[PDB]
Amino acid sequence: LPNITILATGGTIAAVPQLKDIANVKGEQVVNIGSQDMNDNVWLTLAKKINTDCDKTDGFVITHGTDTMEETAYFLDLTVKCDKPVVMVGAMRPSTSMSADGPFNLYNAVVTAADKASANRGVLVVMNDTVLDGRDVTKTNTTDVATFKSVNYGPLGYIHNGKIDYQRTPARKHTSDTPFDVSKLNELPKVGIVYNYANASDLPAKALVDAGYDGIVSAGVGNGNLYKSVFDTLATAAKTGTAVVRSSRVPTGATTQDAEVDDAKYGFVASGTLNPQKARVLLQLALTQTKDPQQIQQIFNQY
Amino acid sequence: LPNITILATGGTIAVPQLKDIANVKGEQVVNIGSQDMNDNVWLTLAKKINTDCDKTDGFVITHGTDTMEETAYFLDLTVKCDKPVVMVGAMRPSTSMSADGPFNLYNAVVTAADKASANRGVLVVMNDTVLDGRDVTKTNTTDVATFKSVNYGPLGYIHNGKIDYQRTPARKHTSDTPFDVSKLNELPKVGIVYNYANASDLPAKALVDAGYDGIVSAGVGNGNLYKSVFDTLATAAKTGTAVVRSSRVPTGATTQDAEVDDAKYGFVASGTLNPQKARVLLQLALTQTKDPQQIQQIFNQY
Amino acid sequence: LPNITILATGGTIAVNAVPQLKDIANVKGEQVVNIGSQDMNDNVWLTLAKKINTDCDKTDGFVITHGTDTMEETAYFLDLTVKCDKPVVMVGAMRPSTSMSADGPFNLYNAVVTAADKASANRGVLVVMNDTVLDGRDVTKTNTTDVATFKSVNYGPLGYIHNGKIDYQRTPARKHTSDTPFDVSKLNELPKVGIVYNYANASDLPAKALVDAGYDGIVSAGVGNGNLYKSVFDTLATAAKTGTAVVRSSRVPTGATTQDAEVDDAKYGFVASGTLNPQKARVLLQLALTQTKDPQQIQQIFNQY
Amino acid sequence: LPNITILATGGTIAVPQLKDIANVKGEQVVNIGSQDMNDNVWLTLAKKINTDCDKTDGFVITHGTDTMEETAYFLDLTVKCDKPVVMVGAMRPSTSMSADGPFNLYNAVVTAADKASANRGVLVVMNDTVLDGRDVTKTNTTDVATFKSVNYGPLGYIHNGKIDYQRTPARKHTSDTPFDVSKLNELPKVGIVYNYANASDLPAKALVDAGYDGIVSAGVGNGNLYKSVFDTLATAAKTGTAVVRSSRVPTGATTQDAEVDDAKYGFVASGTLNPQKARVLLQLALTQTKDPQQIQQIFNQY
Ligand SMILES: [Zn+2]
Ligand SMILES: [Zn+2]
Ligand SMILES: [Zn+2]
Ligand SMILES: [Zn+2]
Repeated sequence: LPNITILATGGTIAAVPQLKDIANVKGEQVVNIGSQDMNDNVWLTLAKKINTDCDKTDGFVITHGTDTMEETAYFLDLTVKCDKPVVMVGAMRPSTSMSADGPFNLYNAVVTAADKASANRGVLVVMNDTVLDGRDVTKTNTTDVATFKSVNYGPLGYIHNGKIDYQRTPARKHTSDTPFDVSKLNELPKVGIVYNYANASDLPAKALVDAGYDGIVSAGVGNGNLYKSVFDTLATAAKTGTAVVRSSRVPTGATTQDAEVDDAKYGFVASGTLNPQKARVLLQLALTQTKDPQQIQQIFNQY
Repeated sequence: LPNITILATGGTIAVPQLKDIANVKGEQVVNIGSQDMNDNVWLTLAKKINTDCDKTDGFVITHGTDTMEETAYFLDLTVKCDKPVVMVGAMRPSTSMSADGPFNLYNAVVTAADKASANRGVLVVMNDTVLDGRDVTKTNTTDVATFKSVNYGPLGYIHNGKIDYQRTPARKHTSDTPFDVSKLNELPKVGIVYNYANASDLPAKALVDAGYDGIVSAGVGNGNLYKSVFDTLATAAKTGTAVVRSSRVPTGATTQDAEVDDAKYGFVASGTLNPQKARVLLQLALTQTKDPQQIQQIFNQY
Repeated sequence: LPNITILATGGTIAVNAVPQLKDIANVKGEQVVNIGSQDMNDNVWLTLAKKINTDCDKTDGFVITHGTDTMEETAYFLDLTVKCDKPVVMVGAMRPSTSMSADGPFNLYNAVVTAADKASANRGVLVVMNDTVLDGRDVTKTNTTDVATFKSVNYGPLGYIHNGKIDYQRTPARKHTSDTPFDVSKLNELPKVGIVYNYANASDLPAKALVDAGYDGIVSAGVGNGNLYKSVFDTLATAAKTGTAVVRSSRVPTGATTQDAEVDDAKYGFVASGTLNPQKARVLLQLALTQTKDPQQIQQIFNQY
Repeated sequence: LPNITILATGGTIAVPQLKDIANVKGEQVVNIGSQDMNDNVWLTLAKKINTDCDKTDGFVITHGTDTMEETAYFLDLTVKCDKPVVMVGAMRPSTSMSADGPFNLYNAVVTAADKASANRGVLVVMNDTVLDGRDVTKTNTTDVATFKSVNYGPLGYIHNGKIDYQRTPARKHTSDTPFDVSKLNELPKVGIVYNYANASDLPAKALVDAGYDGIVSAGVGNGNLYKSVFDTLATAAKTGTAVVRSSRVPTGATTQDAEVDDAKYGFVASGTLNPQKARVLLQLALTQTKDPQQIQQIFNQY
């Protein structure tokens, strides 16, 4: 039986006797916070730990709060260099609740980490009998146990009675096939998100600029459009070094280049299918290699 | 045939079959892209509709898709006209191949002309579907089918100029609301902050220092808040700023008694209202009251 | 606390099993029949509607535990035939009760929460699954294994349930329960209505087999907008002119089969099913056939219920 | 510019901008509405494409939407041309307002003319989306957005004439299948039966008595069968009829080790293939073997 390390970032999500049949599980408490307080330090802590301990286990499961699991999933998808499977898992209902989803979520997550088929597929989020790539996976509902989906290109496979049927694999480069390497970073570049809406104030953007933020993600309207005020600030900020990425508050679909913004004229980067919090993850990492907008755009076209 | 007024806010989205279903008169109220939509367009639109209500049998409003869902909820809360008021746009240029503009406008005029459309609140008509202004949101960046009522579904479908209504909104709207923008020249200042991992409290701090009357939080999950943002909004609520917890999550309610103690902090949960929607209601509420319980009552009724 | 009856048609998706039940209602369980919902049939339907209608004044609301496979069929039948305006709520489990993270227990709690809520009255028969309150007419099973499978795929849910409280925001427009003229109280049998599938090169033999057996009605799971393959059309067009009511529905999972489509329904006396999928079309067709054989009346019924 | 051949199987769905992306030659193979699609059109199409393969750089097949998902998967299993072959249709009449056909065709020609589109099997391009011929199904009755890959999602999206491909299907297709129809005049006879409450066994018994080679069951839930239909189909299996359990449920798989002991009765489970798609593979499998276990392996692979 394979040896699987369980990395915990909060409390239990489940106690699950059926684990014995699949793997020799070992547990470690890495940090203990709710996922709404996730932060850079924990991301570095996690990636370094998976990367260093990679030869010591047959694979990792990370228990994590569902609220920002999509962010941590994508961060590890760009920075883990361990070829073995790294699977993330949460629960939408308390462990003590009726019909708690945790126990079977943790079981199915271990099934995935123990399956040789899951290697070289990137960081995975396993939820509601579904194997999801860390890039496209997002939380779509505030309460539904089925909440995690890949709303653009879909899941990688499904789990029925302990066996995964794999039928898709993502084209974007992940994990050991990416240039990012955080093993020697104690700090990620400062990147913030600003929302767009009718009559949107430019003060949130002006504040991140006056703080010297390395980059700013715009949660645009429609295909990455910006409210006039916010537009002007970010355009000024771009001309003085600040990287700005046009994402969208719209939950599915890409923010494309050659849309309604002349990104070349202003030095802006389009985020494609990466939603704002995910666009932030790539921009942070991108800023560890380059400040140049055309090169940041190439990166957003590749990862 | 019914008389329908079209009020254009753009932006052209040429359709001769209109004259088969209605007598059409057009007016240009303003001329902007909807990404620059703002409080004054909203006030002009509401007052134009209310003032001209009895001069016509229904309204169609052509409008950029980007903020259509915002304008629709506002009109739905402030229009005092019990004739149909139907919003419509296009996802493709009118000059584009297979432009949705023509048929979208045709179906919009059908809906405004259907007497079964009255008393349904302000409507959005896109991709052969009638959608209530409260739940309707733009779910995709480029798809013609982008507009969906992602929590409670559409009100009706249009086929060959016929609407089969099978649903009606339970929330009170239009003339059943206490908001009367008739004598207003500006709306309470309300901004939106995003939550995410490591989120800076600077964007919230800036709105506070500017004396904003309300802040809506695009929270994570069931309206949860990153620590920095939580600390600043909690202070803001104690020194008079109204704060509403919504969620960046595209579907589902931010519920009271969730993971946050709204009574303790003086917060209001938005329910199924997404952040830009919850901003609309919070503005109009801040014209009636500043007390968190009354605003919450409002967010429970409209 | 409200008195709520649980009527079982199969048995245990999870009262000692779910103790929290005690906090919301006074529950009592009756075992009406014991079959798997894939073998559901007319006799069970007649028994349930008769049972619920007779016992209506002896309780404050019914919950029916049911197999998921045909939950959506029984719900619409009860929706058309129950005259008890008290909450009638169906519930199932996509996961075995002995299984890890079984959905049964919380499904049953939420179903009782719905049956006990005074606001659930006058909504017709409900299906309560995955924290969602769905009307018996539009609800359908969308996925073969997901605990989230039950969705109202055309007009959406009626309300959602969070921490034992329901937020209703919608109510179905089609007449149901006591607003219908269907009365099964004295019926021992239902008109014979079968379903045939359309697909490329489809054989007309299934259709001919129902016609040769004197079937009262045939529902076609057509392609696209209730369209019919050549042979099936030829057969069902003649079936109609002979007195066989035929309803054009569609295999397509969402959307209406519309009148005034590619099919001249008036010419052949076809009826368009609207948003009713084939198995739901059959329900209404059967009931329609207890009142009329006339196509124009049947089309009206399909436009009203 | 690439040479692209458009093969028509029915009327027109509409385009001068084609000239800017490809050299377009058109052939009219048949002319039927796709609801009358049949084994013959399918054989004509496969042979057409396998024979003209070196005569062009890509194929576009204009086709009615009704049975588009069936022809798509048949060609996906039988075409040996590894050049792109893209199928396209329209949900709106070419003469109608906002007809989707023109742009549909434009994007189908873009997809075929893209070198990235090669070696992906047969593709269906509708509503700016590139879908694989196995998983694409028609999900709505009238919506232009109707075609979706309901189990695994699309392969790419089309924006301003460029495809962002981000997925490719696992199952072997085209030249990687053992199916060969170059010399076949007819295909094995497979019917489809529906499951529902109180379901009559008469449809299944008609197919048996005609000595059908195969029967696909549109089952309930996880491929389950009504008592009557079970009995008949268990009987037909023993006497040599290949039966496949599919499901009327529009999403998810019919799995082995479900509520049916498939080995005991000689039944085949169809996985994520819906009934009409199960028929495609069951027919083709029947050109290679009649044995229940061998037919199951084929359903696990293609
Ligand atoms: Zn990935
Ligand atoms: Zn409203
Ligand atoms: Zn009903
Ligand atoms: Zn394929």
